Amino acid sequence: RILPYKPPEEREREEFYDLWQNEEPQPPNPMHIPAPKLPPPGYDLSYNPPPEYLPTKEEREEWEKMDPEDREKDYLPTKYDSLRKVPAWGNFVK
Amino acid sequence: LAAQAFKLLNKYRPETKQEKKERLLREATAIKEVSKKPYTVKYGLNHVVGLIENKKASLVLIANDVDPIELVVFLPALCRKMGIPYAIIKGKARLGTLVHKKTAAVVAITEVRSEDKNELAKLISAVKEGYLEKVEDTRKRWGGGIMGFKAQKREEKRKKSLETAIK
Amino acid sequence: GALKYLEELSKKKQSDVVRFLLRVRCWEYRQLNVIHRASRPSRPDKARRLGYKAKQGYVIYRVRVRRGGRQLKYQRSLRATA
Amino acid sequence: ALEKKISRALGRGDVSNAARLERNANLPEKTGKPRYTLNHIIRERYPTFQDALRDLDDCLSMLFLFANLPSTTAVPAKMIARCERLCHEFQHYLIVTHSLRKSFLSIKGIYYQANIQGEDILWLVPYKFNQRIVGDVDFRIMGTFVEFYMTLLGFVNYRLYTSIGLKYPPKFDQVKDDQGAELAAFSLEGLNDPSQLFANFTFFLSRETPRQPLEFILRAFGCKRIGWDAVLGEGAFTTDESDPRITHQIIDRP
Amino acid sequence: SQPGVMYIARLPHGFYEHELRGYFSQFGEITRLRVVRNKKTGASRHRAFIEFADAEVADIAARTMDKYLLFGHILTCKIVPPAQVHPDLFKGANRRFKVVPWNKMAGRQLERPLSESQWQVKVAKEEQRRAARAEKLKEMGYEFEA
Amino acid sequence: SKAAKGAQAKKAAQAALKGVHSSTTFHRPKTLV
Amino acid sequence: FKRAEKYVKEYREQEREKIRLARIAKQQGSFHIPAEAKLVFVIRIKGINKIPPKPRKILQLLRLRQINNGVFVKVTKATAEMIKIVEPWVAYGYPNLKSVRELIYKRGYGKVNGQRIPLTDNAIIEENLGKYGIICIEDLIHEIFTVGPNFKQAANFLWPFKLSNPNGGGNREEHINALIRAMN
RNA sequence: CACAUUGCGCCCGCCGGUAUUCCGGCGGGCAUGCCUGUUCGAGCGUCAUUUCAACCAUCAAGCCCUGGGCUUGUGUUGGGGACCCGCGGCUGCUCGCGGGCCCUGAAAAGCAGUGGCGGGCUCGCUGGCGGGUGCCAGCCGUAAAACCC
Repeated sequence: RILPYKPPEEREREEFYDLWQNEEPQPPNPMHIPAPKLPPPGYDLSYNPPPEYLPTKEEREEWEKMDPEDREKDYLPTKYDSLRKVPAWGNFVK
Repeated sequence: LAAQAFKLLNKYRPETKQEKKERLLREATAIKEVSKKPYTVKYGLNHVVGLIENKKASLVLIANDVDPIELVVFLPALCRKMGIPYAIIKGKARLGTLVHKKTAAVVAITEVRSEDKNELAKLISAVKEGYLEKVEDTRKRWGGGIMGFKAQKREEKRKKSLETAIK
Repeated sequence: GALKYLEELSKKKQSDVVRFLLRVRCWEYRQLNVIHRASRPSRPDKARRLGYKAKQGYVIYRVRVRRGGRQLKYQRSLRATA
Repeated sequence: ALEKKISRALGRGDVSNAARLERNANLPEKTGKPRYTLNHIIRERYPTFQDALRDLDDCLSMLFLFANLPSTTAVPAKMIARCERLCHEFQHYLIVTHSLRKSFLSIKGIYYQANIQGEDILWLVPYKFNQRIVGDVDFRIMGTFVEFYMTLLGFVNYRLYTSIGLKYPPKFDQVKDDQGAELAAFSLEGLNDPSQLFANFTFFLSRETPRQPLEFILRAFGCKRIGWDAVLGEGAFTTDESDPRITHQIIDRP
Repeated sequence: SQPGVMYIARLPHGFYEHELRGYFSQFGEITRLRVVRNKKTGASRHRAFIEFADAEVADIAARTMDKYLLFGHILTCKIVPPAQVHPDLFKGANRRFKVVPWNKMAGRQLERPLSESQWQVKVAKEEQRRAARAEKLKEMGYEFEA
Repeated sequence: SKAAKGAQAKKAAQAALKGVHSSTTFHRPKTLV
Repeated sequence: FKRAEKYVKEYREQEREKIRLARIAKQQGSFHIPAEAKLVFVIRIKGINKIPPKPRKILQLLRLRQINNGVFVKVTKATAEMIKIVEPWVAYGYPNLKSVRELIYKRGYGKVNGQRIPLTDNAIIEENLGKYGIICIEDLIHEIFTVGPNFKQAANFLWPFKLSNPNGGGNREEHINALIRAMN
């Protein structure tokens, strides 16, 4: 009727399925507004871009000086010589 | 002295309902397939009063906030007449958590294991000299009368009014 | 055997300990309602000899009754009206 | 109400009862799994497996970020370890089924585009560096999303692995993982362009190259002979550079 | 400015000078302190004497720690009456009691060489204490030829 | 001076014996329903 | 305020500490280990409030000032006797490749100009050591794991790792790695 | 809820109509007093909270005449007793060093003495040099060294 004794060491040593098993189509409700997808990255973002996207030194030094959340884009395109010469993005977690 | 008393009493804590069931189960499983006398902090008001009257309790700890105070009002006099060292603890909840309960009005030690008979005797010499000698001076006299500034002015206003003509 | 000590203490109602306690509790009961519930009995020796147990189903209630008379005398006691 | 009972057990000195009640509270710090069972919520949120694939974009970008992220009090170290696990089992599905299509290098990170069952999935993995968490960042909001995404990708991986035929979860090994195998620590057991681009090809990686992007991409597109130097990991081809059988070496060195 | 002398007995091991000064400096200002020791081995005899700056802070400190359990030691601190304070009570106050290896030091004055004149008179001292031992054992009933 | 030394001795007395530890209208709290 | 038992207790540990350092200095510093140099990772933990000057000076040299703080050192004759002096205050053991790779990558910081910066660029590693042959972040791992001619310059370049407090997770071999995994 | 008028609230769900919002209907619910329990709380009601724990070698190393033995691993509370000794000094009495016997709760009421090395502090002389010091939580034994840097 009851299980016998087990030592706490043996108890500590002792201690998946498909969600869509019954999968049916459902009409989408008109109230559901899906979140829009982010745009795919462009030629600007590449570490070795075509050289027509590189801003000048005057444009770059003005961009760093002028305050955040007022820029059209959160980055300036940059060219790097090698993969190891590519910094980590400072606002990746942000 | 409170912390030193609970250093000994925590060594002799009565077992909880969970680990008692484990010990019953362990001894049952061995039988299906020699123990010394248990030593434990004694609790229970009618139990401790019987132990004090029979001169078995070596040390008695009484709570100081029993809501009907009559339940413990005789215990310091009973321990003194019987010769048992006693101490009034601060908190029936702290005594209540030493045993696995909510409150406990009184807690006693009868016998301890051989390892700490010296530490029980040092605690007895600590309590009966570091607590009982100070209260020997003030336990026969009345307490209270902690009149403050406002009560002293109000008594002076009272006696000022009874100086012309007591009605 | 704490309840035998409590029985003898209630015999001496005019003593210093009991008259002090009965004074400060009379004031406390007058600050409360005429009928209210007590969590525990204020006289545990008396309640236990009258048939009280600390079980689920037993409750204790406190009550005041105005003493005196109606020169007509009521044939039941004030305990009965309580 | 359960956390009040644990606090009462701790304050009263019952360290045995607090330990037993904590076992009932299935905290993520010792379990590594989400605290609450979210199986029913994901079902009403995605009634069909296609909707699970359409929203896999934000799921994978979160779980790949938290694989490289340090351990905090909202997302404990064991919960980070299961994030790194579920990214690898999804990656082993991609190399076997050859679903990886496109890839891209950006100044932000590496973008991967994969087509599973006719739906494209684009997620971003950071450069395998130290990530700064400067400023006002709330990991309690981050941990709520990871907790949802860890349960979503687990049920997604089971459906995908059973579709090809492999069992789930795939058999993993500590002492391979502790040696640094990463992708190589997992073995896939069978039952109860991308086959031609680098099929006849043998590759070697130096210390200068990103191991995790490169090994995943090359094996997705044909390569079954990849080696690297011993600091990168274990579970490779010949570690030495002097092996005549190796033909192509990826070197980024001045 | 009346100093107060306080006598602490039943000191535990490890409660000797800097901890005794540090603890009772919280109570009040301390001007002198001496812990009694031994010559043959540097070791406390479990007593101490504390001289406070004020007699009032001496009264409070003695009353508070009068019976204090401390590592299985019921402390006893009592205020020494001002008449009973000996003038030479703090002769070694605020100075380290240096442990001196007397058995080591006296053992190697034996092993250091002496002069031939010194060796002869030690020989001379040996023969009269041997003769006295011989005389006292002749009454005992024993004699030694050599 | 003397009063300042007495307060330091009294605070050391209290610590050695008891330790270091030790709008306006009232409305009924919004408890769980 | 300070209790009288705290004063007496500190004398007992210091007397035991003065004894234990005395036997270590008197006895020969020979361990039951092969003479081949290895890599150990030593984490400072909270053992005793008061530290004698000889173990205190070693924690200056090993830069193990704060509690919950770890550094890489290599096993030599001078280092092994340095570790044995500060044995109670440290938790030390043998890393694996997974622990050394993660610890640099999750919490790795650099030593530039008296300042601590996160090594978010390989260009940072260029300007600091450069001439010692290491070129990137993985070369820093290679020098530390397989100890080479520039391990001392590589180990001093990394700031001491400020590990997190675990929630419940002598010499150890692999049991340091469970401590690293819980503390990372 | 309301002399109870086929009237009017509130919570959850459903149905029919141009309906995610509108209208009507429907279904299940919403009195008071008291008991037991659950959960959420309030109180200048009371309490606790500065961690008096464990942590030498439960065997290692070197040996010898090959299997037993040997050597090293320095680790002791304080006080007292017309008691019995050995050795150092003391002209001697005696005092130090170690023993043999006895007593005492981890007991206690000045009786402080051996020369130093380094460091700290202070005083003088021309950072340096020389003196002192009831200062060392630093070492040594009569010189000095070590530590330190």
